[PDB]
Amino acid sequence: AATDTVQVGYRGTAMEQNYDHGDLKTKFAQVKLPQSPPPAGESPPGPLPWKNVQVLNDISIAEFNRTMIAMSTWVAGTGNCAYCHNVAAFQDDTLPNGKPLYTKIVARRMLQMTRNINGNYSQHVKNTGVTCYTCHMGKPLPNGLWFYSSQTDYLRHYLDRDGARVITQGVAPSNANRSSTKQAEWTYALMISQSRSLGVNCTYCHNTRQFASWREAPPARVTAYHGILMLRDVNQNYLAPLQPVYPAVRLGAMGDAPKAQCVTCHNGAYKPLYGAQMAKDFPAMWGRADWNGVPFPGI
Amino acid sequence: MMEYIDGAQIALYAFWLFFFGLIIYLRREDKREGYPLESPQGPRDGWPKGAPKKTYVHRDHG
Amino acid sequence: GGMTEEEARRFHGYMVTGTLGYVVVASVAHFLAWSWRPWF
Amino acid sequence: GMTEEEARRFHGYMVTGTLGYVVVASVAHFLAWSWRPWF
Amino acid sequence: GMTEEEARRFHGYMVTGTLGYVVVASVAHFLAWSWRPWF
Amino acid sequence: MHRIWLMYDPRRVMVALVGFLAVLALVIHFVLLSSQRYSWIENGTLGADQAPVGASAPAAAAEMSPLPPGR
Amino acid sequence: MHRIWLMYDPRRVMVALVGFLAVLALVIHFVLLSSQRYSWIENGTLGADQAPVGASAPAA
Amino acid sequence: MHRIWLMYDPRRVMVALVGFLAVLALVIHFVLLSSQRYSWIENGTLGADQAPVGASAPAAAAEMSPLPPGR
Amino acid sequence: MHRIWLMYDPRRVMVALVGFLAVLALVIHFVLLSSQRYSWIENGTLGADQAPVGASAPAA
Amino acid sequence: HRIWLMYDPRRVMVALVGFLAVLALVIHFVLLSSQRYSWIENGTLGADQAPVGAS
Amino acid sequence: TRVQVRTVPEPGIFSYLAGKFGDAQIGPIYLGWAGVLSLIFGFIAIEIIGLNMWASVGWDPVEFIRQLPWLALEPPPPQYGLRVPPLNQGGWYLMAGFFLTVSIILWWIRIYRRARALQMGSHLPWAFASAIFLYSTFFFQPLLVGSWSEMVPFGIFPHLDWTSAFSIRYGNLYYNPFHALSIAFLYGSAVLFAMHGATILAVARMGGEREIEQITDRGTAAERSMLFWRWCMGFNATMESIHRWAWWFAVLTTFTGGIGILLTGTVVDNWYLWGVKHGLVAPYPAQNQLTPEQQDLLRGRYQGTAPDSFPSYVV
Amino acid sequence: AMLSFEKKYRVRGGTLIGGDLFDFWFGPFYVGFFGVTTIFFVTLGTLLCVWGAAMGPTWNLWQINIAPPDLKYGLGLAPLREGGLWQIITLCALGAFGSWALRQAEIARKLGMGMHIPWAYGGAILAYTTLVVIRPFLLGAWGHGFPYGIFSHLDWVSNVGYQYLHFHYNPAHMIAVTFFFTNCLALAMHGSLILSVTNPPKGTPTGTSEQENVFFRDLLGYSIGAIGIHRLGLFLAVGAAVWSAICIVISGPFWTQGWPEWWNWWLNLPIWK
Ligand SMILES: CCCCCCCCCCCCCC(=O)OC[C@H](COP(=O)(O)OCC(O)COP(=O)(O)OC[C@@H](COC(=O)CCCCCCCCCCCCC)OC(=O)CCCCCCCCCCCCC)OC(=O)CCCCCCCCCCCCC
Ligand code: BCL
Ligand code: BCL
Ligand SMILES: CC[C@H]1c2cc3[nH]c4c(c3C)C(=O)[C@H](C(=O)OC)c4c3nc(cc4[nH]c(cc(n2)[C@@H]1C)c(C(C)=O)c4C)[C@@H](C)[C@@H]3CCC(=O)OC/C=C(\C)CCC[C@H](C)CCC[C@H](C)CCCC(C)C
Ligand SMILES: CC[C@H]1c2cc3[nH]c4c(c3C)C(=O)[C@H](C(=O)OC)c4c3nc(cc4[nH]c(cc(n2)[C@@H]1C)c(C(C)=O)c4C)[C@@H](C)[C@@H]3CCC(=O)OC/C=C(\C)CCC[C@H](C)CCC[C@H](C)CCCC(C)C
Ligand SMILES: *[C@H]1O[C@H](CO)[C@@H](O[C@@H]2O[C@@H](C)[C@H](O)[C@@H](O)[C@H]2O)[C@H](O)[C@@H]1O[C@H]1O[C@H](C(=O)O)[C@@H](O[C@H]2O[C@H](CO)[C@@H](O)[C@H](O)[C@H]2NC(C)=O)[C@H](OC(C)=O)[C@H]1OC(C)=O
Ligand SMILES: *[C@H]1O[C@H](CO)[C@@H](O[C@@H]2O[C@@H](C)[C@H](O)[C@@H](O)[C@H]2O)[C@H](O)[C@@H]1O[C@H]1O[C@H](C(=O)O)[C@@H](O[C@H]2O[C@H](CO)[C@@H](O)[C@H](O)[C@H]2NC(C)=O)[C@H](OC(C)=O)[C@H]1OC(C)=O
Ligand SMILES: COC(C)(C)C/C=C/C(C)=C/C=C/C(C=O)=C/C=C/C(C)=C/C=C/C=C(C)/C=C/C=C(\C)CC/C=C(C)/C=C/C=C(\C)C(=O)O
Ligand SMILES: COC(C)(C)C/C=C/C(C)=C/C=C/C(C=O)=C/C=C/C(C)=C/C=C/C=C(C)/C=C/C=C(\C)CC/C=C(C)/C=C/C=C(\C)C(=O)O
Ligand SMILES: COC(C)(C)C/C=C/C(C)=C/C=C/C(C)=C/C=C/C(C)=C/C=C\C=C(C)\C=C\C=C(C)\C=C\C=C(C)\C=C\CC(C)(C)OC
Ligand SMILES: CCCCCCCCCCCCO[C@@H]1O[C@H](CO)[C@@H](O[C@H]2O[C@H](CO)[C@@H](O)[C@H](O)[C@H]2O)[C@H](O)[C@H]1O
Ligand SMILES: [Fe+3]
Repeated sequence: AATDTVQVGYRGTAMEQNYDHGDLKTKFAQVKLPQSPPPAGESPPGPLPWKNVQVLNDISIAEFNRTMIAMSTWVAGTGNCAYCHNVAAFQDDTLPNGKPLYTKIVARRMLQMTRNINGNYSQHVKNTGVTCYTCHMGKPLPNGLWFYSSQTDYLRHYLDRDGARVITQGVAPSNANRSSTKQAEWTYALMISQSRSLGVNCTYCHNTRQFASWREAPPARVTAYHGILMLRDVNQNYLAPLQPVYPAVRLGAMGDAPKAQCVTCHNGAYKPLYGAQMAKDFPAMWGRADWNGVPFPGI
Repeated sequence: MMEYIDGAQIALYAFWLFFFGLIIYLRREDKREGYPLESPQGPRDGWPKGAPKKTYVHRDHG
Repeated sequence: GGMTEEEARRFHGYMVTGTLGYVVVASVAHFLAWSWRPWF
Repeated sequence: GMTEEEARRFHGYMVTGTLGYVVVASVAHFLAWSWRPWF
Repeated sequence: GMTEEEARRFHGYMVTGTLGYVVVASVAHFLAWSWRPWF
Repeated sequence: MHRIWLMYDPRRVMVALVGFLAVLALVIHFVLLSSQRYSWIENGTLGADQAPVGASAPAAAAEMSPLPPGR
Repeated sequence: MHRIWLMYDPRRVMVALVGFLAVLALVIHFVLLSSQRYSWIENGTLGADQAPVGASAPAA
Repeated sequence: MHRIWLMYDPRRVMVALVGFLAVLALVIHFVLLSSQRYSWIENGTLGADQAPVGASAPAAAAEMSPLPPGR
Repeated sequence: MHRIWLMYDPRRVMVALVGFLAVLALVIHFVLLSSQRYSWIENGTLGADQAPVGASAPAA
Repeated sequence: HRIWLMYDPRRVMVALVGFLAVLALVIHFVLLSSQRYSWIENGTLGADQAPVGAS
Repeated sequence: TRVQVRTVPEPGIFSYLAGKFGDAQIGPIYLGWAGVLSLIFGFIAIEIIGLNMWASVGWDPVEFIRQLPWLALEPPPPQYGLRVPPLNQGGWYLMAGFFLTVSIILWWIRIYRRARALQMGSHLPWAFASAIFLYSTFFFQPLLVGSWSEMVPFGIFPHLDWTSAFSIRYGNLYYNPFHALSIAFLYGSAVLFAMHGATILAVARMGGEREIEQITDRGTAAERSMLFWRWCMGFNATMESIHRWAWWFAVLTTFTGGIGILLTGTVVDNWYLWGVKHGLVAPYPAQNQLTPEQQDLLRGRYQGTAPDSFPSYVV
Repeated sequence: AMLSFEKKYRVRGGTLIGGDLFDFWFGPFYVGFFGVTTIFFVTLGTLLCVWGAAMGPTWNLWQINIAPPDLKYGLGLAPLREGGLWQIITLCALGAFGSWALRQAEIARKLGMGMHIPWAYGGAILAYTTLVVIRPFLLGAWGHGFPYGIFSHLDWVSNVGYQYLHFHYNPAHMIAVTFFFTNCLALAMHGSLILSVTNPPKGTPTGTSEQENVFFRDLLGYSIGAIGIHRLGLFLAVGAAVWSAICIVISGPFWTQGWPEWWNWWLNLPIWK
């Protein structure tokens, strides 16, 4: 019933984050206790035996096996190789019936997506990085899935739209900015969603005396902006084109593929998994030559 | 053209001149009773000088 | 004023009869509701 | 204000209505227990 | 006002009613402790 | 028992009673109407076996690892 | 014990009694209706073994 | 000790007493109902060994924190 | 039963009754109009075998 | 003691009882909010299992 | 208290007089022709708003009550500017706004005529005219910026959504000096009525609430009221002139408010930057610093149109 | 100097503490013991404000900003340059505001008035004490108080509001605003009615209680009476400050989510859940 407070700005500005202490302990325990333990590494020699491996070309055979154990733990349950594979023939991309193993097709794309996130969007995920667990939480469906609805849905800021600014960078009115008050309402709706997705308030990213200011805002605002650019890449190039792959039970009413948003990783916390650092333990997923100076164990 | 001057600043000083004019008016009205003041050095009006005492006429029933 | 006791008996006789008649039609309403879609 | 004669007659009804209510509520609880016990 | 005649009889009812209530509550705690003890 | 009507105005108790019964009847209908099992205006034509039922305890480990929906 | 009805007016008390019981009964029904275990309008036809139960201690 | 009623009006004491006991009873029931261990409506059927117990301590990974970094 | 009109002024009763009935009827019509099955202004011509029905049990 | 001649016992009794009730509730809620003495959730723990603050 | 008198024949020479104070009829609550028309026009405005709100939940009467404070009758889309919009896209809004505005003006006339009929000064209709002035700036400022989309939506929480978004769009309304002045008069109105109400109740034992007698024939209740404030804070009003202080503080709330709205988006588009220009903004240490590459990277776009298609990404 | 009727009233008595020792006037001002303590706290607090301005970046009146300490100091007294100066000024403010209310009580007692004015002013002191004492104490740091600066405290109000995403949805804030707006209407209405009977159009008799009663009844549909309108004004103005105190003390100590999602209870009433 006590309130925890974190100061995030200068004295007396009231740039502060408030947390109900009992609720936060509960949410935190419900992450730590289910947090999956990682198997330890190895370093064997030799050339690769694989028949139909297309992304994980660059890691040892032991690292590959350890990765597959992690993926099943993170998406399907600790032993559930049958979720993706014809267990009689791991190289298959089809069932014995000939029908495609769509989960394996998706998982191959999810590997490329995760390497793209960790490699190209280090300005967002830094050295925490993401793994399959960050979205999936041990389950096939992440949180925060969204589909086409109406034209003015603000979640399309994370897909095809660009531009949320409404404030004028000058004293006098000009033709440079003709933003409506309705557009300020739309940005305000978008920004409530981001605040809720992280379990923070507006002062985490702004000094609300001037929402346009970057100098007065905490550095987290710059990280947040890279999160928008990352989601546009993730949605447009990886999640949305999987439309022909899924069964129709996964698709929206418009027949579109499920798309991600801030809450999909963050799940209401200021960092995903309260900043648990798992990606450093799984070189298969880095998309980098080194993780925090630790070099990639190539082949 | 004038950079520092702008219409919001012009409007605000127009309001200030009106507002101080209004405070003077109200303080004149506040002195229709109890003035001039008594003092050991003689009568005193303060500032602004009060408006005069005001006589009221009542509706004739005769 | 108030109620005289012979009026109170007359009123009570109606009031109790009305109450029970209401409960009777509510009983049939539950009989019909139960046979259409029982809740236990 | 009331007489003791009336208070006697009132208390008889009052206690009897309390008993009737407690009886019905006891049947209601045993039905509920039989359907879905809470311990 | 209150008399000594009222007061001594009233104290009998209060004390007996208080102790009766505390006895019923004692059984309720006996039951609760048997179901899910708190120490 | 009739002497209760000496204790209370028989004219006014009737207004209090009908007001109570009307409010209770409306409350129960609107509680039912908002439910899923008894949203009778949409689903009243369903037979009792095919009417909705609320979620149930898994009666098992609640742990058996999933399998994907067939493509 | 009927002497208690020389202290307190039956007119006042019987109104207060009916009011208290009606409020208490209504509070309990809505508390139960909001629970998972006893959301009887949706789930009243489930058997006792099928009805929800809150989470146990894992102890591990 | 009965002279306490010469000081305090018995008719009024009963109303104060019942009011205190009613509030206290409701406060204790709602405190217990809000707890994990005694949320008896949902979990009353659990055995005493299966009912929740508070932790001997909470735990964490060294890089995790429940609160964002501040100053 | 006509002595009941000695106990209640029909000037008062009928105004209350007409007010109640009008409000109740309007509520019922609008509850129907906003449903899927009885949105008769848009769908009144459909014919009973192809009017909407709310979803049968998820366990289907 | 003659102190009851200074202060009305009929007032002090009520003031004392009210003070004790406030103090008693404060201490119970302080303890209930602590880690070590949150007895409703953790009362069945043994004294060597119960929480202790950092050394 | 609890010795009320009750007067069976008519007070004014419980019950009320039917009669005349010259031109003024006494008895019924006065409407006249302007009052009747005001109620007709205003009723149609209320009906249009409510029927649009109720239609927006698909006529569902349960959702109409459940969702009521979120329901809106919403102004036209921005790209129409001042042109007539489609009926479902703000045409009903402008129609309700028109009838509401006429109804308000007819109510002002009704009040103005009644004051003159009762042979009273015109102070109340000019006070009401200050409130109407602020109201009208929610028409004139959208007009001056050139789009009815900028108008206030009819709705409990929706008009508060607009109030926040207006301050956001124009760069924090706290730095608008006429908003700041309007708040000073709003708070001052609470200060004055607290002080005055408490003053008159403090001398009510001495007949101080008979304020008109105390104005025309100063009693000891007036003298004690003046001396309390003179002894407390060094200056005082009179029993009359305290009502002038009251009148002006209330009137200046909405008058300075209206000027602040009319200036916004027409003369100043970012009030915080106007505050910086004019020296209002207190300095704080920098919370972040951008590199020159970030100054180009972190500029966004101004918000545009919503996507009118559902792209496939067939790849 | 004295009002032409004043000298008659300047008697001894009605003091609370000082007896006859401070029971005197200085110009128009009554002194008394709480006059002495008032001027002490006013002078100390003002000079420490001027010192806070002097060690700050500018003398510009609008930009001066004496800020509270960082939250890390909890309920301790911080270093003076780090916000301990704000804490001393806050104690001086409480001393001044309390002394002012007690001085008003001595003045009312000397004039034979009721205590309505001191108690009405207590509503403002309650709101101030909630902002700088009670809410910071419940949150566990004096650093939650608002900064002393003409615009910098508006930056604080802005950021506190957005700590709850959409502060307009705070239910106690909605009530407090309604009291403030209704008060201002009521003040315009009462002020206009008194002035318009006492200043009728030129060549017209002075109006009467009956005329303002007639007109007021046409405005609201009921007659409030002369004492009733002053009770109403006091109720509205003081109720506004009390509901203001409630609306801020529930924000943080008791509610910590966005204010919009507080309304989830209304959407889930069982008649329509
Ligand atoms: C003027 C020409 C230009 C004009 C254009 C610009 C200004 C327009 C306004 C002009 C107003 C009149 C000024 C004036 O000279 O007044 C003399 C009179 C004193 O009473 P009196 O009846 O007239 O005279 C009797 C006296 O002469 C003889 O009796 P005695 O010998 O016993 O008196 C001792 C004297 C000594 O005289 C003085 O000390 C004069 C002090 C004037 C101080 C003004 C400060 C203003 C700047 C503050 C900046 C801040 C410093 C911290 O009298 C006294 O003891 C003084 C009693 C008055 C105490 C006033 C206390 C402060 C009032 C509020 C201050 C503003 C708050 C925002 O004092 C007063 O009446 C002052 C209070 C009246 C105005 C209150 C207005 C409040 C508006 C609040 C809303 C603001 C919204 C934004
Ligand atoms: C003033 C008249 C009396 C009365 C006098 C009788 C008599 C006499 C008989 C019954 C009988 C019956 N009554 Mg009875 N009954 C009254 C009030 C009620 C109320 C009520 C809500 O108050 C109810 C639910 C009943 C219900 C019943 C049935 C259980 C039973 C079988 C007949 C039937 O179906 O009647 C259906 C009717 C209703 C549910 C409501 C209307 C009741 C009417 C006013 C009763 C009189 C008509 C009578 C039944 C006609 C046939 C019998 C004649 C002697 C020829 N009565 C009133 C207070 N009732 C019969 C019985 O026990 O048979 C074994 C029987 O012989
Ligand atoms: C995030 C939100 C923004 C903000 C945005 C705005 C905006 C936008 C406006 C204000 C305005 C005002 N704000 Mg601001 N405001 C904020 C912060 C504050 C704070 C604070 C402690 O933080 C306070 C005290 C205030 C206070 C005030 C008032 C001084 C002022 C309104 C005066 C008035 O009486 O209006 C109430 C009176 C009226 C609206 C007049 C109504 C008269 C008409 C005639 C009534 C007709 C009734 C009709 C017939 C009834 C039927 C209607 C139908 C049901 C539809 N603001 C922040 C910075 N504020 C206004 C202003 O003047 O700005 C300069 C304004 O427009
Ligand atoms: C000085 C600034 C303050 C101010 C002042 C003020 N307001 C005022 C006045 C004054 C001095 C008035 O004299 C005037 C008034 O009448 O007061 C009672 C008014 C007024 N201030 C109002 C509101 C108001 N004031 C506000 C604010 C303010 N008022 C400021 C704070 C606010 C806010 C804060 O938002 C509001 C909402 C109104 C109560 C009133 C003006 C009433 C008016 O114009 O009504 C027009 C008519 C309608 C809305 C239509 C009603 C329709 C009926 C409900 C239908 C019923 C059916 C009908 C009978 C059918 C027709 C049949 C015919 C045959 C009759
Ligand atoms: C409770 C309902 C409303 C109310 C009522 C009210 N106010 C009152 C009274 C009443 C009934 C008085 O009797 C009393 C009075 O005497 O009025 C003339 C007063 C009063 N209301 C005042 C102001 C005031 N009231 C406000 C609000 C309100 N007053 C409420 C809305 C506000 C707001 C909202 O901002 C202000 C500014 C004063 C004019 C006066 C009290 C005078 C007093 O206490 O004097 C002694 C103290 C000083 C002269 C100066 C003290 C200086 C400090 C030691 C240092 C500065 C510290 C301060 C915290 C700095 C703040 C800086 C700001 C930029 C943030
Ligand atoms: C699913 O289908 C794919 C091919 O579509 C099979 O993949 C094999 O291994 C890959 C490395 C290789 O690239 C690919 O060419 C293929 O050799 C995968 O093993 C699964 O196979 C089963 O389904 C096959 C299918 O395509 O439907 C089926 O193939 C046979 O039958 C289809 C008609 O139903 C006919 O078009 C094929 O020509 C025919 N091919 C063969 C080699 O028989 C497989 O049947 C057999 C015996 O292989 C299925 O395999 C099994 C064990 O059931
Ligand atoms: C569907 O179409 C609309 C309307 O163009 C697109 O909305 C545009 O982009 C939004 C982000 C923005 O908010 C909105 O103002 C509007 O500018 C929407 O995103 C969808 O886009 C796809 O379809 C576009 C289309 O118009 O058909 C298509 O646009 C290209 O092709 C059309 C001809 O079919 C031509 O008129 C356009 O100029 C052309 N634009 C570009 C930038 O090439 C999009 O194609 C591309 C590459 O953008 C479609 O986008 C995708 C990923 O399918
Ligand atoms: C979610 O879990 C939570 C809920 C939180 C857990 C907590 C639970 C808690 C704290 C529960 C508390 C329970 C409680 C505490 O008091 C319960 C107490 C209940 C009581 C007292 C019930 C009493 C009922 C009595 C009745 C119905 C009497 C009827 C009388 C009748 C019919 C007589 C009519 C006739 C008359 C009068 C004629 C008179 C004659 C006359 C006039 C003549 O003859 O003249
Ligand atoms: C969340 O957990 C937290 C809260 C944190 C934990 C902490 C909790 C704390 C601190 C709890 C403290 C509890 C407490 C402390 O003392 C509790 C004290 C309780 C007490 C004193 C109970 C007393 C009950 C007495 C009763 C029921 C008496 C009934 C009397 C009857 C029936 C007689 C009626 C007869 C009459 C009227 C006839 C009169 C004669 C007549 C008419 C005649 O003679 O004519
Ligand atoms: C069957 O009857 C029912 C049940 C429907 C009746 C019930 C109705 C209900 C429940 C109604 C509820 C109404 C509510 C809750 C309303 C809330 C309103 C609020 C809070 C409004 C707040 C602010 C609104 C403002 C400031 C609007 C201002 C609009 C203006 C100034 C518009 C002016 C337009 C003009 C002057 C002219 C337009 C026409 C032109 C000249 C442009 O020509 C096209
Ligand atoms: C739409 C309804 C459909 C379901 C059926 C409802 C059945 C209702 C049963 C009504 C039976 C009426 O039967 C009986 O009527 C008589 C008068 O006729 C009432 O009689 C009442 O008034 C008479 C005087 O006239 C008194 O002497 C008597 O003590 C009193 O009870 C009874 O109280 C009622 O029991
Ligand atoms: Fe007055």
